[PDB]
Amino acid sequence: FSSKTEWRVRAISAANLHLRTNHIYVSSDDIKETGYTYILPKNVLKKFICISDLRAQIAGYLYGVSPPDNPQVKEIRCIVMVPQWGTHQTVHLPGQLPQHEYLKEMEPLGWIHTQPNESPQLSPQDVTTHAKIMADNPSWDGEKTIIITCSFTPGSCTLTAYKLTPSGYEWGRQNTDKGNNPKGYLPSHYERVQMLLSDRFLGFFMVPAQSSWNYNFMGVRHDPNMKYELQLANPKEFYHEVHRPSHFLNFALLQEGEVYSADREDLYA
Amino acid sequence: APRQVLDLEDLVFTQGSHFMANKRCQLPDGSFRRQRKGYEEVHVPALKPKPFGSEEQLLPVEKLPKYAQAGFEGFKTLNRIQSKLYRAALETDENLLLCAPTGAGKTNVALMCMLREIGKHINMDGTINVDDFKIIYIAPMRSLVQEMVGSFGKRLATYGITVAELTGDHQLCKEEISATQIIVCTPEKWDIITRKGGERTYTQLVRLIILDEIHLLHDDRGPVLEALVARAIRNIEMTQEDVRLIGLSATLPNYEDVATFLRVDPAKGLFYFDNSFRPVPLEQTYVGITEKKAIKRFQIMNEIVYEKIMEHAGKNQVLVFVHSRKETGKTARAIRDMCLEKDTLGLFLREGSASTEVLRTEAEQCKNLELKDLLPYGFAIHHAGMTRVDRTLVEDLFADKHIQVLVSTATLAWGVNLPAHTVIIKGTQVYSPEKGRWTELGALDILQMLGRAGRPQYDTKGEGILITSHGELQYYLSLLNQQLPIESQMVSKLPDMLNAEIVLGNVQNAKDAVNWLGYAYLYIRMLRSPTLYGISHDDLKGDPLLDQRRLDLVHTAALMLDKNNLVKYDKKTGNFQVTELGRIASHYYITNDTVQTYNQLLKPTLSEIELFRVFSLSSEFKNITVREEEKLELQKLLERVPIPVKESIEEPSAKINVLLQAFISQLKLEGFALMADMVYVTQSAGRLMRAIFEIVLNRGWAQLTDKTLNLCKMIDKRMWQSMCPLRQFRKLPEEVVKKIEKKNFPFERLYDLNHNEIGELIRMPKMGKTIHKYVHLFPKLELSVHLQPITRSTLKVELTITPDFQWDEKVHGSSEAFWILVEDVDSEVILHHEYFLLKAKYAQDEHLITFFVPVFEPLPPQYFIRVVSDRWLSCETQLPVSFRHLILPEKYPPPTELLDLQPLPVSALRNSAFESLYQDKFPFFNPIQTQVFNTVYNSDDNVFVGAPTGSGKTICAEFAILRMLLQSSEGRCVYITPMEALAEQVYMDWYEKFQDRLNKKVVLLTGETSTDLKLLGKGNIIISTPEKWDILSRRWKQRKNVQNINLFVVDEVHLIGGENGPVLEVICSRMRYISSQIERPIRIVALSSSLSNAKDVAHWLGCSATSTFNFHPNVRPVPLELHIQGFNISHTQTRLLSMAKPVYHAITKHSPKKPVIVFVPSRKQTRLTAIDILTTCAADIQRQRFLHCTEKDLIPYLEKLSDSTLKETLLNGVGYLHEGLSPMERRLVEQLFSSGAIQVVVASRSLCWGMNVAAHLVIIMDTQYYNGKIHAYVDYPIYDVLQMVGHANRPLQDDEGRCVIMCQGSKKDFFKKFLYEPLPVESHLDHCMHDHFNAEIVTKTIENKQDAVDYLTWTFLYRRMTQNPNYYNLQGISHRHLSDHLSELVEQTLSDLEQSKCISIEDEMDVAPLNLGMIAAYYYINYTTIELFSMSLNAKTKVRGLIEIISNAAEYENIPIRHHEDNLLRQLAQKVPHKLNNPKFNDPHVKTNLLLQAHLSRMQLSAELQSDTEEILSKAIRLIQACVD
Repeated sequence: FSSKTEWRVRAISAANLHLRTNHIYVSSDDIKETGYTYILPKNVLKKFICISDLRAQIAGYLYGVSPPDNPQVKEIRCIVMVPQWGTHQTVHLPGQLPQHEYLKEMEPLGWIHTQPNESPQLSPQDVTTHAKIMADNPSWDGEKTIIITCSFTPGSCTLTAYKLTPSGYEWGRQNTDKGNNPKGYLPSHYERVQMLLSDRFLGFFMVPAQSSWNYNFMGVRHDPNMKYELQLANPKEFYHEVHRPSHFLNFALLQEGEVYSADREDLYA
Repeated sequence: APRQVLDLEDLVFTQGSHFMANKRCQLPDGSFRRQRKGYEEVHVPALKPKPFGSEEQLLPVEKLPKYAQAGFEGFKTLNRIQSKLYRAALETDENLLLCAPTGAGKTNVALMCMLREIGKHINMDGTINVDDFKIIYIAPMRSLVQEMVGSFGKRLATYGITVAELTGDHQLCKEEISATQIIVCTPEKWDIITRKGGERTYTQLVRLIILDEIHLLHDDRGPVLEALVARAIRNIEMTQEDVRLIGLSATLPNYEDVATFLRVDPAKGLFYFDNSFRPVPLEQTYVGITEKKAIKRFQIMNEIVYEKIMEHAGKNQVLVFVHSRKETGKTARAIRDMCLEKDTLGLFLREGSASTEVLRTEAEQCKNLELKDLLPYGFAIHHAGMTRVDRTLVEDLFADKHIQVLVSTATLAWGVNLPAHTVIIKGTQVYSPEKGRWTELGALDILQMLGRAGRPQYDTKGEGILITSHGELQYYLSLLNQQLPIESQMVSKLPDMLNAEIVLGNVQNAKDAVNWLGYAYLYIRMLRSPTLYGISHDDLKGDPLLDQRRLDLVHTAALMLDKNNLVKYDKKTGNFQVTELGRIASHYYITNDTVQTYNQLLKPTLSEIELFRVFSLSSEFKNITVREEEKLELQKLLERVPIPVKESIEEPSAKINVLLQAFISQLKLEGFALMADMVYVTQSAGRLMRAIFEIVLNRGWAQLTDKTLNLCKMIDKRMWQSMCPLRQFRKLPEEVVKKIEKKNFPFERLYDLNHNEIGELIRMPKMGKTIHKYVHLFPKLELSVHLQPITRSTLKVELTITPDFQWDEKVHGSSEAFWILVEDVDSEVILHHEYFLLKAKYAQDEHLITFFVPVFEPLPPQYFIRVVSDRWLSCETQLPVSFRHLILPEKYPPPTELLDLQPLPVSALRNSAFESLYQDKFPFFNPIQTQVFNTVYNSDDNVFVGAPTGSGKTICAEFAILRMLLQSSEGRCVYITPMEALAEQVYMDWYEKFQDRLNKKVVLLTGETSTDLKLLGKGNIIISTPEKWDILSRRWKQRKNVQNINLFVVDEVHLIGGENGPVLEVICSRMRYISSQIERPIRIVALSSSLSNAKDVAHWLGCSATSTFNFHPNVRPVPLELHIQGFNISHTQTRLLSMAKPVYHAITKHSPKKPVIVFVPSRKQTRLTAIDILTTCAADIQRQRFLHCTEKDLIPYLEKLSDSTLKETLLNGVGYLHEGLSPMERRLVEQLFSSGAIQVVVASRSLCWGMNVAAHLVIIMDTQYYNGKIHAYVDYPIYDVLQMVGHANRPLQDDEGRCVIMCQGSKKDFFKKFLYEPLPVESHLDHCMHDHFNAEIVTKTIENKQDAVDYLTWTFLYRRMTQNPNYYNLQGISHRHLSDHLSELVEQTLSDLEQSKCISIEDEMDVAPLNLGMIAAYYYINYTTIELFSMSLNAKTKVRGLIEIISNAAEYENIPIRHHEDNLLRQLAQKVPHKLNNPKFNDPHVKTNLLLQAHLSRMQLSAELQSDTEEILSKAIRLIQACVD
C-alpha cells in the first residue's frame, strides 16, 4: 500500500461493504456424501464481511458442534478473531490457537477468510497455511476442519468451502515457498465441501482480550509467537479508529495557534 | 372560520437590528451637515443636562434602608437616576422599565431591585437564608456576564450569597447551581435550559428576573428574549404566583410598547430618561463615505482616521475599534509609519523629551505581543488574541494615561470597563459567518463601544466619531439620538418558537397557540403598528383583536412543523402532538429544516465518511459558501484530513466538512474568512452532532450512535481518539504526552505499572509519579453481571458497577455521566439503554442497576453490555454476556379458555340464607365465577383460580366457604392473604357476610401466640397473614386446633414471587404435609392473579388439571384500557414535575366526568399533586370541575379536619390520602369519593393495598421510589403496580376501566411486556432457608439430613427448580442434577446452621436443635439475629449495650430511610441520652437505636417517625426476652 492515498481510497470504499451483505452466492458442486456438511449462520457472515477490507485478507477461526443425533452436519456457532494482518493474497495470524471458556463446549471447524479476487481453487498459500496449522495442532482434525473462502464479487460476495486431502496435507506440511506458484502444487491437494447459509440460528463472535484483532496498521507489533486472551464481544470495523493509532496520533501543533481568533463568542451554556 | 396559509418570507424584516423602521430622522439642536468630497460629515454638539428640580437632591448611601447599604462600600453617593427611582425599586413589587443612556449606570438600579428580594427573606439570628429565593440576571453579552459575576461576587460577598455564571452543561452542574442564587446568563442559555427543563426544578423559587440591555429585542437574537419573557408571563397567569421583572434599555422610542410587553404599569412602573442624562456629555461626529469603489475608500477612511487622530494628538486620548482581529495592529503601524513619513511630525506625544513618562513606555519593552514595536512610540494595541495577562498590563497602562492612542476590538468595550476621552469607530462593518457575507455591526455593539466615550472622572465632556458608509449614515443617527423603533424579528423564528412550546406541553392546540402568541412583543407591535407588520387597516377593523391573524399566524408554523415531522397536527381538531424528533430539535436549539434533513439523510449503515457530510448539510449553515481566494488553502487542508471528504468536491459541503476536521485536527488557517467561518461551524457543531446522537440513539442503531457520541467528544475536547486520553487532563505537559504517543503502549496497560514502571517506558522517570496520578484520575468502571432467565422471551440482568478511579472534584467535578447500553449479538442493534450518573459522594460505592432484555428465536452466542462516559473521550468498558450455557424456561401452555356460559344467577345455591348476601348487590355472577362455580361449590376437590386482579375471586373463595358451611355446623376454615392491609379489608367484609347474617363466628389473627390460639377454634373462619400462621402451626403437632381445619384458602398466591413470599410458600407446603399425616383430606383452594406457570402451582398444591382454572388478563369482568407514557428525563424530580400537566390531561381525555385515583411515589407528593391538579385546573378556565356538590354540603365533613390544605383541596373536589392522616380524615375522604362528591383523589403508593374505594381511571405517576439505605431510587414491585391498575374497576356501572402509567424511558418496555401477559412466578425459599430448617428441626420434623431433603420436596421450589434451572443457578435439567442440587442445599443450610450453634450434626447424618436455635424458633426471630446476640452479649453488658445489640437485630433492618434523613436523625441523635461511635445516619440500626432512646425519654417526634417507633416497639419485647434467655 501507498500508506497515504492508498489508505483513504479503500477506507471510503469499505464503508459500503454492508451493501454486499445482502447479495451472496454459495458454491453448489458435487457432494461427496460421505463427507460432513457445514452450516454457517448468516449473522456472523454478514458482520465478518462488514469488518473486512477489499485488499487485505482478514481471517477468522470457526468453532461449532454437530446437532444432537445428527453427527454428519457441523453447525458453525462461533467465529474467533485473533491479532492478524493480511496481504492481498494471504493472511498472517499467530501460532497460538484460541483458548477460552465459551469455546470449551465446541470443537474447532477450521477458519474463514476474505479473498479480494475470486479464484476457483484453494490458494497454495491456504493449503500450506492449513496443513501447517494441522501439523502443529492435533486439536484440528484433518477430516473435520475446513477453509471457507469468501470472495468479493462485483457488488457481491461469494463463497466456497475446502478440505485438504491427505496428498495436500503432506505437500503443505512440507512447503516453504509462499509464492503464487510453488513447486509440486496440485488440484489433487484440496477438495470442495458442502456448506449452507442459515437464518435458523445465530452465531457469535470472540475477540482479543486487551486489544482488537486488526494489526494491519501495525505490522511490527505482530509476532508469530504472540499470546492473547479472548472475550465475548463483536469485532470493530477494519478502518475503526482503534486499529489506526498512528494516524490519530498525527498532531504536531503549538497551542498558541489558539491565540489567533481570541474572540470567543459562545453564549450557549 | 377556517385558517389560510401565508408566506413568512416576505413577512419578515431582513437586516434586523439595522432595520430602521422609521424612514425619517431628526437633528439635535446645534447640529450641522457639512459635506466634503467623497464623504458627508455630520456634527452634533453635547447635550444640556436638565436643571435640578425644586428641592431634588442626591441620596447618600446613608438614608436608604439599613440592610441594603452593605456592599455599597467605596461609593459615597447615588447617581441622579439611581436616586430618582430607588423608591420604586425597594418599595414596590411593581414591574420596572427604565430607558436611560449608556453611562447612566443602570446596573446599580437593578442591583437594588435584587437587594429588595434578598431582603424579603431575612432572619434575626441568621441573615439572608438562601434556600427561599433565586434571582435570574439576563445579560446580552458573554464578557459582560463573566465580569459581572466577577464583581457581583465581591460586592454581595458581605452577605455571603453565592452568585455564579450559568455555563453549566445541564446534568453535571444542576446539583451544583442548585445551591447558587442570582445566576447570570445569556438569554439563549436560559432558553435551551428551560426547554430541557433544567429551569423547572429552579422555578417557583424565582421571584425576580432582570432583563439587561432589553433593547436586544431589536436584534436577530430578539425572538429569544421574546420567548423568555412571553413564557414567564404566560406561566404566571397559570400559577397565580407572580415575579418581578426589571427591564433595562438604551434610550429609544417604543418604550411604552416594551412596557406593555413586560406588563409594567405605565403609571407607577415606567421610567424614561433622554440622552441628556449621559454622565459625560457626548459630542457626536458621523462621517459617511460616498465613494462607491472600495479601492479608493480604503484610502479615504485611512486619511480621515489620520486627520481625526492628529486633531487629538495634543493632550487627549483616542481609542480605535476595528472589527478585525489582526487589523488591531494593522491599523497601528500605519499611524506610526505615517508619523515617520510626516518628517517626525505628530511625534512628541509628551510635554517634553523626558516629560510625561516616556521612560514608562520605554522601560516596558519586552512583552508577548507585537507591542515591542509600538510601545517605544506613543501607541499600542489591545485584544483577546495575542496575550492573556498583557491585556490587563495594557489596560493598567491606559487607565494611568501613559498611552493616548489605543486601537482595539469590541470585546474591550464589552469586557473590563475603561473609557477614553475620544473614541473612533472604524468602518462599522463586520463579517458574519452566519449570514455568509459582510454586514454592519449590531445596535448593541456600537451603543456599547461609543458609550465608552469620555471618562467619568478625568474628563469634562466626551466626543465620539463614527466612520461609516454614507448610506447607513441615517441609521446610526436614529440610534444615538432616540429616533429608532424597537421591532420584533419574531416572525422569522415563529415555527421554531412554537415547536419548543409544544415540546414543553405549554400549547396543546391551535387555541393555546394563539393565546401564547398573544403574550409576544410581536403581538403588541402588530396591534399598535399593523401598517408595518403586514396588516391593512380595513381587515384590522374587520378583526380588531387579531384573533384571525394570530390564528392564520401559527397555522403556517404548524404546517411547517408538520411537514418536517416535528409535530403531528391535523387541521380538524387543531391539536398538536409532539414527536421525539421535535423534542430533540427543541432541546438542541436546532432549526426545523436541519432536523428533517437529518431525518431523511440518517440511516443505520452510515460511515464516518458520510456522517460528516450529513453534518455539513445542516440547514444552519445554509449561507456558508466557498470563496475563490480560499479554494487554494482548502485543497491543502483537504489532503491533510483523516476522514475522506472526497465524496464531495469544492462546494459548501466540502468547506464545512474540511473545516470541522481542521478544528478537531487542530489546524491553523491563513485566511481570516475561513477562520471566522470555522469558528461558526464548530460552535454550532456541538448542538448539531448531539441532536444527531440523540436521534440515532433513540432509533437504536448501535454503530452510528457510537460514531456520533465519539464525534461529539472529539468536538468538545478538540482531538481525535487516536490521541492519548491523558490529553483531556490539560494539567499535563505536551512533550510528555507526545513522548508516550511515540512508543505505542496501549493505554489500559498503564494500570498494571507502578510509579517507577511508568517512567521507564518513555525514559523520563522524573515524571513517573505525576503521570501515575493522572492514569488513576482517568474515570474507570469495572462491572459484573448476574443474569437469570425469566421467560423464553426475556432475561433479567443485574449490572454491578464498581468505580475503579480516584475522584477529584477539580477534574471530575460534582458528577460523572455514563451511558450503559446492551447491544445485540453483532453489536448492531441496541436492545436497551440507560443513562447512569455517578455522583461525587458515591465514587467507590458499587451501584446496582437492574433491567430486562429480550431474546430471540435463533438464540445467540452472547449480548454485550457497554458502558461509556458521556463527556470523556477514550473512556469505555465492554462486558460480554455469554449465553453459551443459558437454559431457557419451558414455554408456557395457553390459559384455560373462558367458556361461553349462561351467566349464573344467585338463585343457583338452593340455600336462601346464602342468596340473601348477594342478590341485593348484583343480579349475576361473572363468567369467571360461573365457570368455577360447579367445581368450587358442588364439588369437594382442591381448585386453583387465577384471574387478573379485579376478577372477583374473593367470592370464588366464599363459594368453598359456603360448601364447608353446609358440610358441618362447626366446620373450621383458615383464610390467608400476604398483605395485612388486604387481610383487614377481607375481615371487615366477611364479618358482616358471615357473623352478622349467618351467625357463624369470624376472627382475624394478631401478633400474640396465646390470644391467637384462643381466637381460632372459637371461629368458623380464621383470617390471617402468613407470618401469624407460621409461628402458630409450626408447632402444629401439639395444637389440635391446627389439625382439625376443614378448608384452607390462599389468596394472592402469586405473591410467593415477592419477598415475605417464602413464608407463604412454607405455610402452604406445611398445610399439605399436615393433610398428609392427619389421614383426613383438608381441601385447599388457592387464588392467584393470571399466572403463566399456574400448572406448577397447581401441581404443588394438589389440584387436578381439570379443576385448574388459569385465565388470561384479557378475561376480566370489566375490560381495561391500559396506556403507558414514557418520559425521557432520568433525574427524578424533573421527571416527576414534568408529568404534572399530563396528569390533568390524562383525566380530561380518558375520564373527564368519572372518578379518578392518582398514585404517587411520596407521602408528601400527594398534597403537592392535588394542588397542581387544582392550579392547572384554573388554566382550563374551568374551576372546581371535580366537585359535584355545592360547598354548603361539604361543611359537615370539613368540620372534622385538622390539615388546613386538605380543606382547600377538598373544597375544589380533590383531596388526598396518606400515612399521616387520621383514620377519620381518611374515612371521610373515601366517603366523599365513593358517594360521588369529589371526582379525584390523589393517594400515596403505600395505600394501594389497603384501599376500599375504587375508580374509573387510574393514573400511576412515576413508578420509582426513594431508598435512603443505598441512596438510590428503586422501581415499584410489579405486583404492586398490577394492584394499582386493578383499582380501576367499577363493574356495577362502567363498561370499561382505564389506566395511564407514566414512567421513565428505561422502565417503559418492561411494563409494555409484563402488564399484558400472564405473569411467571418463581420460588424464593432457596434464599430464605435457615430459619425454617431450624424451626422444623426443633419440631423434630427434620430429624436428620434425609428428612431435610424430603421436606424440600414438598415445596414450590422443588417444583420450579427443574422448570427454569438457570434462575436457581442449577446448571442442568437432569435427575442427578436436581438431586445433587438439593443435596448441596441441605448440606450448606445445615452447615451454616451448625456453625451458628443453632443445631448439632451427629455422625454427619443426624441433627438436633440446640439452645440458640430453640430460642430462635420459640420467639420467631431470625437466626442471624440471635447469633449476633450470641457473639455480642457478654458478662458485663448493660442497658447501654443492650440497646445497640437489640437494635442491630435483623427484624429492624426492615426499617427504611427517607429523603434526606441523614440530617434529621443527626439532629435527633444530638439530643439523646446515649451518643454513638461514628454512626452512619442512613443505617436503620442506628435509626432504631435513636428512635428507641427517644421512646424511653418520652420525646414526642413527628408522626412520620412515630409510626416507625410504634412498629419497632411491636416486635421489641420478644427480642428483649430472647436476650434474657
